[PDB]
Amino acid sequence: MDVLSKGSLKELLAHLEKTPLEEAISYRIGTVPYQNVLISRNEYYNQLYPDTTSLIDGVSREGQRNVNGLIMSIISYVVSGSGHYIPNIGFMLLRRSILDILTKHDTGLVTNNLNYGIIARNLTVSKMNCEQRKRMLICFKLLAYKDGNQNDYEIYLNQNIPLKQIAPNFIPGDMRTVIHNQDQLAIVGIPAYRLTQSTELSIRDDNAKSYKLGYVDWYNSNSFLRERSEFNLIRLKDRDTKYGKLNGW
Amino acid sequence: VGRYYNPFNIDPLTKKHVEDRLEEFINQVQVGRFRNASGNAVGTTLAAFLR
Amino acid sequence: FLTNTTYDIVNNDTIDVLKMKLRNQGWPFVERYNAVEIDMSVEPLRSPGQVGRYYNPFNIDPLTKKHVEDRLEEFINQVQVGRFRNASGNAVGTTLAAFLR
Amino acid sequence: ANRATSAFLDNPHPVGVNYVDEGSRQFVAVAELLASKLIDSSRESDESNSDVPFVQAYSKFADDNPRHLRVKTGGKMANALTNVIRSYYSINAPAIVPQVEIDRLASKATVSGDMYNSYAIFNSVPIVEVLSPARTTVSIVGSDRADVTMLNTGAGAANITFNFGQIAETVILKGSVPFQLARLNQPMPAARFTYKLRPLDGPFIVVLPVGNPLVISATAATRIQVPLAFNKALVESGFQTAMNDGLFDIQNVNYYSSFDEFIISQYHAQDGINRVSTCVILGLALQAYDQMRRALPV
Amino acid sequence: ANRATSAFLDNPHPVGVNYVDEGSRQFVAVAELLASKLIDSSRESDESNSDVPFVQAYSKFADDNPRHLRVKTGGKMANALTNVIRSYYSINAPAIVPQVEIDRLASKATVSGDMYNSYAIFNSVPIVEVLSPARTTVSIVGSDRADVTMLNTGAGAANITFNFGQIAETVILKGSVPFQLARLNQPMPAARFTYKLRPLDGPFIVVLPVGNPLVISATAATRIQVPLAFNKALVESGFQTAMNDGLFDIQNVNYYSSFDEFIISQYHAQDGINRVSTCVILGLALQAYDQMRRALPV
Amino acid sequence: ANRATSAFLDNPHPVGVNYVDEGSRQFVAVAELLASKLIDSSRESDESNSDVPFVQAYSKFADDNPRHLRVKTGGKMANALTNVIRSYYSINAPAIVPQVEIDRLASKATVSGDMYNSYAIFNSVPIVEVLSPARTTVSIVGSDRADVTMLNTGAGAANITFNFGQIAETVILKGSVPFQLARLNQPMPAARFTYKLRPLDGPFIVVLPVGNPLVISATAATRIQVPLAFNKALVESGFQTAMNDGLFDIQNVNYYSSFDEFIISQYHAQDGINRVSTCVILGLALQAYDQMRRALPV
Amino acid sequence: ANRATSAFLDNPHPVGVNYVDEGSRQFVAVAELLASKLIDSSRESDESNSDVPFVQAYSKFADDNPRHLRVKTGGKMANALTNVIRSYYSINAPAIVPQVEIDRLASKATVSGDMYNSYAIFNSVPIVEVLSPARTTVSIVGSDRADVTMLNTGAGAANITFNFGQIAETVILKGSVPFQLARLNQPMPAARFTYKLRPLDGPFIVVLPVGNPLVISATAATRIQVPLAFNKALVESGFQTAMNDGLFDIQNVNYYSSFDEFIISQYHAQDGINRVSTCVILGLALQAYDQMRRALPV
Repeated sequence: MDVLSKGSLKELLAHLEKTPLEEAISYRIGTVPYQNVLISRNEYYNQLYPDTTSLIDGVSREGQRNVNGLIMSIISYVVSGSGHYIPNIGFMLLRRSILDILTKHDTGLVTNNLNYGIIARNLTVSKMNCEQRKRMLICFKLLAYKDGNQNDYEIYLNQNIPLKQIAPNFIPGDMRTVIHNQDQLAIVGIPAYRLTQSTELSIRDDNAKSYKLGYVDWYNSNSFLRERSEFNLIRLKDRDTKYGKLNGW
Repeated sequence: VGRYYNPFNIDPLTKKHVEDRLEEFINQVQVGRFRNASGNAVGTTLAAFLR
Repeated sequence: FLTNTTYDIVNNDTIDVLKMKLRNQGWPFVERYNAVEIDMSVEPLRSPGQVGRYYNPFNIDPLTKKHVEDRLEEFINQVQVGRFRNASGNAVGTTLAAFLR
Repeated sequence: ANRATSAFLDNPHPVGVNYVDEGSRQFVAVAELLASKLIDSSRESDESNSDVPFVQAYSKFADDNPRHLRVKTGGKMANALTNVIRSYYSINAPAIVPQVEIDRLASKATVSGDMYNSYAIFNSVPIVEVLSPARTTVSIVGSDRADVTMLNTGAGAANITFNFGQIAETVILKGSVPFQLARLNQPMPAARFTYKLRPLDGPFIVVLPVGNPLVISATAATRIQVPLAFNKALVESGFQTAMNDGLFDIQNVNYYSSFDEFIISQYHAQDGINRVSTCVILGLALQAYDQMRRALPV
Repeated sequence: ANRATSAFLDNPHPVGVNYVDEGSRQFVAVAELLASKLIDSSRESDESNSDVPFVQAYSKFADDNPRHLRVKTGGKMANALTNVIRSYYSINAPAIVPQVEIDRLASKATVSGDMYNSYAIFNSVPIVEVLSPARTTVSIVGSDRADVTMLNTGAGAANITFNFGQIAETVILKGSVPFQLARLNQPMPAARFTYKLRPLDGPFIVVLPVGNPLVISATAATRIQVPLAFNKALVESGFQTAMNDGLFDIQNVNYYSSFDEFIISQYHAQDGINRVSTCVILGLALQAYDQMRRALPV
Repeated sequence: ANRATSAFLDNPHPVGVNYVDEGSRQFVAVAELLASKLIDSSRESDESNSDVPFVQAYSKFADDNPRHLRVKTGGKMANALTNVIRSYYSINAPAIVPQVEIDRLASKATVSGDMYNSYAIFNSVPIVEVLSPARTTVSIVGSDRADVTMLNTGAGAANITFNFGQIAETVILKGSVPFQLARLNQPMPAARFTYKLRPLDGPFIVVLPVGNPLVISATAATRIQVPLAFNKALVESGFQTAMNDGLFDIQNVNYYSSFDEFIISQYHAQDGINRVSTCVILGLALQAYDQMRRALPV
Repeated sequence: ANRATSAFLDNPHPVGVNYVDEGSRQFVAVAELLASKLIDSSRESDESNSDVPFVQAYSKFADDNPRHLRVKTGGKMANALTNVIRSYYSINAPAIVPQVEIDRLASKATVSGDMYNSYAIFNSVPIVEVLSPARTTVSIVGSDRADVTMLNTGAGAANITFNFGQIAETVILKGSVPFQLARLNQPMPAARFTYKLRPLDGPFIVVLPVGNPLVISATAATRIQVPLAFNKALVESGFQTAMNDGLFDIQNVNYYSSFDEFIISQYHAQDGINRVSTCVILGLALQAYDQMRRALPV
């Protein structure tokens, strides 16, 4: 919910710096990812409604124990709000931030063998919307810069024409590029249209609307932080600053 | 980041003086013999004042 | 007063810790004493089929006609020879012992 | 065939049927609480030079002020506890304590008097039956840990049946050499040193090869509901004191080395559900007996 | 030649590698401190004739006020304590407690997180190997006290080699009849009943005269660093409770009669020094489990 | 005829004759009380989130305010306790500690030096001798539980004589199979599983039929006067620690697995009454040593 | 077979058993601190152009204000330190200094008498034994660096066994030419220049080919607990001074070139643990002696 609310590149990377890896990993068993299932949608149909479960749903799924599953759990958390079930990763890796895993070699995780095409296909890039594809491409660029695979990232964009048009423009080592970026990455937000307490047909759409309706409740909740009215009560370390720089950028 | 010193050499975390043995030192002054081999007039006066 | 310490130091100390500090310095009056109950001769009003009770004043056992603490004489003498607030002399101890007698 | 059984499970004698009501159970709980304060009063009388903690504790327990030249015996409460303990062990032991005395002593303290708050683990292993073929020898020794020595003098391998009852929750078997064990009419696994078994699963078959003897060491855990103040160490010490003090010499009663095997033996008899309720009250009485007698010997 | 070894020393299964950091170590120690307060709250309730002491104790432990008609299970702390016990036993047991939940519970009380403040003595006797000639038979029975029975059927006296490992501090040997024991190259002394040995001294040679069998009883002591609040009486009770509750029911694991056997077996395994550190935290977790579950039986 | 005896009863070495006066016994009592407070100071430290409770108890025990760099060892009191422990074990141990130091340390706490206020029950089984006919074999194994395995090969039934001494109060015998046992010059009863005996009755005759071996398991209870503060759990732990640290490493001494075996062996010597009084003071000294060393490991 | 051993490991004479209590160890610590201040007073004297800093330190050390004509010798403290040093070296050395004098001198400075706060690394190489075949020659020379020169004349390659004891932590071997070394009952590796070994692994076998001699250079590291103030440079200087002044001239004692050889030799004796504690106090005493005698030469 909090990760889906971020609407700018600066906010997204700032959230990932303060968020540990354990938030990406889920400890609920879930179900196997790719299955043709029948779900109940009584608002629309009397018969059961066919659908296919996927990894970018908002509900936890079972994940492979390899490094591929860990990266695929991080991206699903960013684009869908929930991760997958990969237990016994370890204290050392789980305490690191999401940005450290994606960008830093000191974590101890080796990810240079990853194939962006296979990861995108397993994440069902075809079913993703524009904001979801932009968020995943941000994760790919950070991984490419960590492994020195910038050339491979560019070629993968050349093969996929729709991905090249929406590819965010920022150098993963320079903070000046992040501040200038004006891409809108928000998935949930205050809706200008009429939003009703109604169900959706597919699993992805229904789960997304739950976060959208939950965010509205979160926005008016006491947990939400109102910068306009309570800026002085925020701690100085985590207070918003114009000259905000990620470490090493 | 700004800084300033806590008055009277009191550690804010412990809410007492930096010297943890100040109680023992005052007692040692009380039994000490200063300016006179016999008696504790000077030591008692300083110990009571310092308490 | 007796051990020459401040309120901030003894703020976090428990009852058992405080009792040890005073006892090490020679102060024995660190214990509460339970009063002895005496039963009323008659049934209390508006209390049918019940037995009344009340505490004997000043913590004196009615059967022994003295204080509940049998070693009070010894404790007062111990205070008299104690050294409080001053390593030399017994000004504080004698004043408290005479007052307590 | 041949049959072997645990010695302590043989012929459990009937237990008493008096002083098992709610009021009597309150008296046992009150005695345990007040006896514990007697032992604790000694340490308090050392921290502070006064004897006030002991005088207060003894006055509540014995309804009289302690005296220097008079032996400290515990008063009416000590006599009631000793006689009540005798009644629980055997049904032939007389019940001579008046109920009006039990009710009076139960009013000294406000305690639950409830017997099923918590649980405890008892380590006696109930080897009810070991069935062996003609040309084999089986011997069972031990109660807390049971070692079963088996030797096969026959031509071929022999099958030995183990029956652990239905009461015990878990049994762990460890052998001197790896051995094979399986349930009735089930395929037999590979040989391994240790086995964890549920006694309710059924009779267990052990393959005994021809050659060197095989010794199986058995340990069992059983859960029995007990008061929250139950302490196994104090009960066991109190059990030994009562036997030495003569509280358990009644005609036609079985004798046991520990309270652990006494309660398990009664549990495996018929109507064992009802017998354990009485035995648990006896345990808390023994816990009170130990603390009181250590504070006030003889 | 023949090789005989203790049953409990065979194949120690790997232990968990999670919840061993400083933050999780505080959680186990905090849980033990708060689980203890539940037990003493029962006695304080009886003295005060009120449930206020228990309400304060349970509210701190569970983060909800006690309510009638609701089974008191201990709240989130009990669930976390149960799961970390599962992870400690086996490396394949999943770790399903989030670190943020561990940190939140550990902040409930302030405790010393050091698990090496004190030590404890463990009584399991390690007999790694007993080497015997062709014409002799050796059998080893027991873990707390190991009885080694040797019988010589050959014509001449035989030499039996005893290896007690290197971890144990002292081993005391007692025989049914006087026997001679010496080091590898030391001369044989006169026969005597008892011997005191250092396991690091080396393999020990025992002469076995022809005739009646000789039985040697072994007792060992081992020192392992433990937290100061460690109590062997409470750990053993928790070990039995956890086994009965099925907390250790996972495939490809070994089972032991006591926590004494479990910790000694892991000590003698490869990478033993870093395995006992995890087992010590498991013992303190089991100590908290025993106290909490006795106060709140489910 | 063949004679078999318990291993731990053989050759009790003389105990020391120093530090048995009223002043020295008060010092041991003072150390036990101060060491007990030291252990409980750790739990109080966690509740207070400070080292004040521990610093208070260490100052009383060691007469010095600890510094952070210094390794806490107990000071003069710890040294005095160690040397006193060595002296009690053997008559050959020197008495280093002067009486002036003992008197100074005994004034630190207000506790009596009495040693006869309470009692304790010890479970070592004193099988003094077993006399058997020629064609029979008898083996005695164990101290806390004595297992006597008897097998005869002669044609006729054999009579085996059991002598349990005069010190023990109660001995309970249990057999693998029902057996016959009667007192000397008394009619033999029917075969029974269990027997309860008083050792003062006299030697006991066991009928041993020809056939499979008969194993008798023996448990014993003995009452020894001890201080009220006596705790068998802490004394036994202190006994193993003393052996581990080498406090008992003196020439011409015997070695025992437990303090139970040590005190029972000395009680069966010719000067048993005088020896036991010294051994009881050693037990309280070992109880203080266990608490002090666990709080201050070196 | 021929056996060769290190010269300095042979026959360690017993060390003294006096002046090892807490009070005596505090006196040694006080002397070291006071002697250290005496040396630094000379540098402070030059800066101040006056004898005030030296007069202050000598007054504290010797309890007297020096006169110009008198030869400064250290007073009573210097005499006490000298006699204490002689007593530590040999059990035959008398203990002249009374305990009253030691206690008075120990109160001059406020420093703990602890000896286990820190550690030190000692470099003596403990070659306990080298076993070689008949047709080979082995010579061992050196303590800090042990050079083993081996030459065989037989037709076949010989196997030489090296035993480095159990105390040392790390031993590094380097050869003139690459050689083969492996543990007992282990495959022989390829020839290498250097080997890093753990002495607890076991005896090591060296393949010695026929031809030119092979020389192995050995270095060892051993960790011994010492006070924080321990300084190996000053201790070794004090050791030579003590030998020069004849403080170690007693009948039936061994002599060593360095304090490293002395402490390592005693550690390899049967009572090594007890002996080392005495030797560490001697080292601090020698450290004080070196500083005091350099400031006040006599």
